[PDB]
Amino acid sequence: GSHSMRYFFTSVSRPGRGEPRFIAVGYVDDTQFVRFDSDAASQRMEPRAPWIEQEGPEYWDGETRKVKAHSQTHRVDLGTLRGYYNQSEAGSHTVQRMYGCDVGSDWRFLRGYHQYAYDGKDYIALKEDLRSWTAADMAAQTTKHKWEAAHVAEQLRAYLEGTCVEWLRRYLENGKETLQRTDAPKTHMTHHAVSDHEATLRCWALSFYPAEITLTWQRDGEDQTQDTELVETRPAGDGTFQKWAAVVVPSGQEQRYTCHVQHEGLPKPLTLRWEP
Amino acid sequence: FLTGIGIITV
Amino acid sequence: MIQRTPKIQVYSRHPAENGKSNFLNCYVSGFHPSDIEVDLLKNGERIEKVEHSDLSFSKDWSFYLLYYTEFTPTEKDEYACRVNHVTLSQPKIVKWDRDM
Repeated sequence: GSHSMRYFFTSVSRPGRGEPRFIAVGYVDDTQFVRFDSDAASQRMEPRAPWIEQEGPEYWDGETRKVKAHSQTHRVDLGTLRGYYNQSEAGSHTVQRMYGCDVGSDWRFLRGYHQYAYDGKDYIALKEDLRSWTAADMAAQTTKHKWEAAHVAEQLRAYLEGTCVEWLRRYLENGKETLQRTDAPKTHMTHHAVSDHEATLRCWALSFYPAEITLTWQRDGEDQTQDTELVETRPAGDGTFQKWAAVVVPSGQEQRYTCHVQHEGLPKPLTLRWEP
Repeated sequence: FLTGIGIITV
Repeated sequence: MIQRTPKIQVYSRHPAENGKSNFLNCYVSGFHPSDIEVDLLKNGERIEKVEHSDLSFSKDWSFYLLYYTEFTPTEKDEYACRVNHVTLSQPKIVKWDRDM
């Protein structure tokens, strides 16, 4: 029964004098609900889930203001980072930021996080204890010093410990129908003779939620982790997820292979065999 | 709910 | 300056029964940087009305998006997702297989 809320911010500079693009999106679990895009027409925190629309005029100002303040600080960061790494004003550069909170089966604080990247790699990160900083290079250290002096850790802490958890709850309660649902995988198995010798067996998990899951083939006892083609779990586009795992086998030996499906949403881990 | 504090320049 | 080529999945929202309305999806992920170009194709030509999710990213900082449009699978019709990114020399086409 664990839940989280995470925000994700990306800022990308443009060659020359052009304004940076800003994108923010927010998630409760595997469900996104807000977004902001500098490129888009509104100029506001726009809702992305139905149940967040219950929020009133003021709510939308607050998050609009707060997202613009987030953007103004990303805009400036890029300038500073372009300096700390003495990089020409020519190339594109990316700042990403992520923060959020987790509560457990009982809606009390579990953990919080705040992480910052520059150019696709760690730059500065709030530690688990939420009190101090890991700095990934002497430029991050300049920041680390600046952030200590302004008590940034205690500030985000308070946020992560306070309002972050309290809002997570309100969302859990007001998007009840979406957010606290468990969807077990709808499963099936496909078989295709791929030569005289061998066949493909493909085990599918469809329309599951949350996204976490394990599909693993076994032959007889010990398992096939190596000879398996597995895709990474993927959004269906309707708020659920798909995954599959395949294995190639000798024709007439398919009864020897078994697919294991684990998911919070199944009381017992399903096992599947090609049973045509 | 975006934090209103804790975000300042690097 | 990390770069990563997109991983690309092209599949349908609901299991494909042909002649029935469905959603053709293109999931591009594990990429860096953000600038990316994705065309959903029908017989090697661009499908008109394509929509996409909001740029987000994973714990490894690599990005992901999902493109989708409505389509109706047939026997004859070839769908595909075509992707471009600084990491690629020429676009990558990934044809759609109803059982992938």
